[PDB]
Amino acid sequence: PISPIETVPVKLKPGMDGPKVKQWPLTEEKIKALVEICTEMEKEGKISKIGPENPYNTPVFAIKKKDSTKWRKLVDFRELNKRTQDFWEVQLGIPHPAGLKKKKSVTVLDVGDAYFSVPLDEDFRKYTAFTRYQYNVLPQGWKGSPAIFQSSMTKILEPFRKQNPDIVIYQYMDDLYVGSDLEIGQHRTKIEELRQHLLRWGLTTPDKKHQKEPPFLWMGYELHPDKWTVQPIVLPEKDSWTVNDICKLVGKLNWASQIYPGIKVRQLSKLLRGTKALTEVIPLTEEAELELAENREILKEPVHGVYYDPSKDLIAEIQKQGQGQWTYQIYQEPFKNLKTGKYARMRGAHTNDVKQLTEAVQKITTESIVIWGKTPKFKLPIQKETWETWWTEYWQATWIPEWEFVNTPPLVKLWYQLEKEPIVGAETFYVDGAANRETKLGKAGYVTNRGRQKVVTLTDTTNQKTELQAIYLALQDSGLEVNIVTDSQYALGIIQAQPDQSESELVNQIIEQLIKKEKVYLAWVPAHKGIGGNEQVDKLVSAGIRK
Amino acid sequence: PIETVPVKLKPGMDGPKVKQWPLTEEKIKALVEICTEMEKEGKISKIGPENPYNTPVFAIKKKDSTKWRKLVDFRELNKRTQDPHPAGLKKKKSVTVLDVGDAYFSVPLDEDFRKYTAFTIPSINNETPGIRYQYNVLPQGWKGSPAIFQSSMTKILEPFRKQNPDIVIYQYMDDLYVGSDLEIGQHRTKIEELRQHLLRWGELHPDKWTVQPIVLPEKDSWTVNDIQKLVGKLNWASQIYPGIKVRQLSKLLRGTKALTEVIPLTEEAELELAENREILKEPVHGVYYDPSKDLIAEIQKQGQGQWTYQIYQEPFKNLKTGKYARMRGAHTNDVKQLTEAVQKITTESIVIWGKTPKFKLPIQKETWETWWTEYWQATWIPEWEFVNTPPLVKLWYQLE
DNA sequence: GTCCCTGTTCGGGCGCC
DNA sequence: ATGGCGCCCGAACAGGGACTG
Ligand SMILES: [Mg+2]
Repeated sequence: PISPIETVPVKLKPGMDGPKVKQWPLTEEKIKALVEICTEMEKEGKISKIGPENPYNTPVFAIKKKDSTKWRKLVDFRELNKRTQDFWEVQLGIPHPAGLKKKKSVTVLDVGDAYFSVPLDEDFRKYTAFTRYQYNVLPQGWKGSPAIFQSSMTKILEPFRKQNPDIVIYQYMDDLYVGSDLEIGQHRTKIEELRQHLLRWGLTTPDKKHQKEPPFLWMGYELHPDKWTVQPIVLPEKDSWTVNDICKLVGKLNWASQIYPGIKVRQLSKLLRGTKALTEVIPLTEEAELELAENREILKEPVHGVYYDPSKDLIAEIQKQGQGQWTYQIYQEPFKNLKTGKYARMRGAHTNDVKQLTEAVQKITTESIVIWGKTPKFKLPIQKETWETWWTEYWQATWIPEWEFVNTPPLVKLWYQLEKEPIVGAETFYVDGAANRETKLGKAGYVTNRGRQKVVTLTDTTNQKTELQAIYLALQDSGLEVNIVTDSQYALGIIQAQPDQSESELVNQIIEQLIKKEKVYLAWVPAHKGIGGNEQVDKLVSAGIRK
Repeated sequence: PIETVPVKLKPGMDGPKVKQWPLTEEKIKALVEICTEMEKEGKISKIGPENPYNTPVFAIKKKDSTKWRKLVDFRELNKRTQDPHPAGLKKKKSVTVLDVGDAYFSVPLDEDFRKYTAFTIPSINNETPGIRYQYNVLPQGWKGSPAIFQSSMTKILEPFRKQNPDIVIYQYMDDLYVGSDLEIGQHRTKIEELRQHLLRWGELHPDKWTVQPIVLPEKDSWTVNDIQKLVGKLNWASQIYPGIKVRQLSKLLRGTKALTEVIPLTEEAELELAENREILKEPVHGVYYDPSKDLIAEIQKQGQGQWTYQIYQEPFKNLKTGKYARMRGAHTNDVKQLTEAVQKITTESIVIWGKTPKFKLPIQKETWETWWTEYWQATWIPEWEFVNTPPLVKLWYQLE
């Protein structure tokens, strides 16, 4: 029927009015499906007939439901949504089965005719006109229908939740997961109390969508009594993938990484750079062909998750793969994963593996607070000494919650360390770079305290690139130990962060040199202040491109 | 009973639309309990998605107590809300910070403005969509709450300020700052006397706050590296103190020398260094507090539990430069230390200038937003941005 | 001021319900 | 057609440092 719940007052945006769009032709099979629905809805008071006194109109269409038998009536309210007010969405996330606690009895039931059972604001029904009826209930394709149904459902369940605080009801759209610590027979009674409570508010629960035995179909999973699994994921077997086919592959792999450990999508996602066409085809690289093959081998293996025990602690263990990728597993008992995941977001032009580990810990922590409301204890592949070295010398405030080291390679380490004091017996290089804004010409070079001088001319460069080119030049022409003095806090700040990877090949070449060195000391002096021998190198690189 | 005061927003701006961040189970359970009690007493009312405004919310458990306090991050709404400081407060021996936030729940709020005070209570694992509320009375943490209640606040503290003229009672947001020159012991007796005075309706020491001046190294033997680090530090300090000169020191580096080469300081160069030290002792000239501008606060992590900070409004025009020390152990939390550091700096600005500073925090944005609520303890929240600080200002205020 | 570099937020595409 | 969340990417922004005469 129609819910006797109060309607949600909805207004339009100021200075705007209803939509006025005509209807497009449709197939006879779709016209039959609509007249079979509109005539029955009109008798249920869900849609009311109008006349010439309603200048508004909106085109409609119909598609096949998940059951592939009944027709879902969709309206193209794309013009009404532009002129409809803004709502605050109440659906703050997606429930995950790893956050479900163990219950003795579980029921998964859906509400029949969700939108079409919740009344619509009377003053707003004018704009919902279509050729002629108008919606008296929540229509599909409207901006406010999801938020209004989700809030109305919460209003309806509120008396039942207050009366039954120990029955857990996972409410997502019209689907209801109901768990209880009661015996099977006493649980069935509580379900009927819930079905009678919903029916009181005009919400029906047809038996066709009333699951009573495991495995329950819920949110794309299969809920068993002591475990859960994800519905099968078929990867598109093709020969020449396109831009749209790669997203379908990566999007499914990301969905699979929630329970399948070891999923990587770096090189696959890297192939979508610079493209501007959805149907564009791209030659698949060889490093991505190996990445897709090993992903396929994991999905062939079976895997499943467990449920959350509040009495036990949460444990998250992170492994490391190449290309700056990370995989994690959250469990409470060894080799009984509640959930898995992956992290591979490149943050920053320059970074190392300790930053990336810190970022993965933060992502997992926030993710764990959503699902379980608490923070997990970590198992990180980094030595306590390596972490103490980093956070003591790093200028930013960084921190990792309670964790423990695990001897599972590849270990996370810093590939080089800058000296704190100048190196005795090491040649002192005074580097500097300069570039011209107009001609884009520049010169990088150095001056040593032993008489050596070199100046390298550069074309199509910037002032900051010449400073890095000078440091790179000193590293190339020095021994295993070297002192470098630069006037560039840009280049100093980059190198002092101890990066091991960069979007810049110039920095990558600098990183490769710094790992070969045994001792490096980098100092900073102000530019254009007569300090030697920064004054000597400044005159060399400025000759011909400045003043 | 009491009529409301009509309040509107600033011209050309809409209300806040800020997403709620994830909350732990203990915070959500505390918020649900507090909200149900506030809803029963008519302080807040449920609302739906037809309200397009939102403002974050969380809770904090103060010290060793079984009581939680609800905290609404209303600083985004305060910036959009329509618009003498006691100079003697910073010169009191002891200052107690009282929370009079409960007093705002007696005055109703303008109905047309309630739509902007909306907040959402999340659920664990998204069992339930967000359950939204709005305020019916003066909300805690809002700029308008102390202003509308200012008339009623003075009428309560008037018999206490009269009988205690040597006591300075200042109000900022939900807090009431009470300072005195009384002996420690009699001071608490008076604070309890004021607490009893407030129940008829319904520990700082600013005298010991110090400044951390810029200090130069003192050595018996100087190298080219030591002098280069000194010239660069003086070259920066001369931007704050125009009397700093570095001519005689920089000429000792004339040439292309090794960093470890020992340089003997000349008479004129060592005179220049001794004169530069006396300049750093002098206070900065031409620094006048502008109440119409924001207070900028930079913080540098010096390591080993050391934290330096500078409060200013114009570049190189520091109103105060202090330092903050803490634990020197291995069980140190940078985020916990930084959160305590911003609460001390903010509390000083409220006592000194009665204004909150805009912090430039040297922390990754995600690192801060993940844990900063776990250590917060104040009823207010200052504005902040996240900096990728130069490794230079860390060296300039670094102690030796 | 302009020009460079870097970090964040934004709305596209796909995936999931 | 709509809403949520996720991932990835590239546009637009803001904030800071170095530079010309
Ligand atoms: Mg230079």
